[PDB]
Amino acid sequence: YLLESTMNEYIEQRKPCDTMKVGGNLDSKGYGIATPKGSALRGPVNLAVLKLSEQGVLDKLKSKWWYDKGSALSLSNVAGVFY
Amino acid sequence: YLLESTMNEYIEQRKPCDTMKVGGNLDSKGYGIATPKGSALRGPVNLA
Amino acid sequence: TYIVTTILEDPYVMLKKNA
Amino acid sequence: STKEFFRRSKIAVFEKMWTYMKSAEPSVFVRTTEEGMIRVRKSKGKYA
Repeated sequence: YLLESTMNEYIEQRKPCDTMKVGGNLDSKGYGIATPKGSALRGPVNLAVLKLSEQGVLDKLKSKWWYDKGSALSLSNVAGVFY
Repeated sequence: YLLESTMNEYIEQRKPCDTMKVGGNLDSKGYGIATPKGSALRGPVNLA
Repeated sequence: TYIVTTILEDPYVMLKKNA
Repeated sequence: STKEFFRRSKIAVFEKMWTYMKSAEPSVFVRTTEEGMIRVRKSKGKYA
């Protein structure tokens, strides 16, 4: 499955964790809060996100929602000589 | 040698191909066309 | 009050156990 | 106080330890210190 690294890391940590992320990232990008073009919420939302980022809120939310998720030989491998 | 991924990739693609990139990228950045501060070529170069 | 449109996607938006 | 220390902890290691302890089965917790002492003594080195 080709998906975003964030969802990938989250899933690869969840039980039964029978999935694994392979290789590096195919590119670099980011999630943004959207607003209708010409919206009155455009500027306040931008400043809110800058404030949240500069205050460590986004890092804490990410850490809380992602990181906190977290012999003897048998007859099967010697059956050849018995056959 | 710690170098930029673009140069690393180009080198690893050419003989004597005895060198190889190890792991992912330590960070993310990009090259830009520079101009002296207060230059009038800044806008046209960005648009170009 | 206006609507903040969203999508269901773990771990961004989940319906609480016994929603 | 130890259970309450682990419950309201915000250190990554202690939060990880609390998340494990709260959802461990059978209950890792005990009712008295003697109970935990006998549990470690009779768990044959499988109880900390």
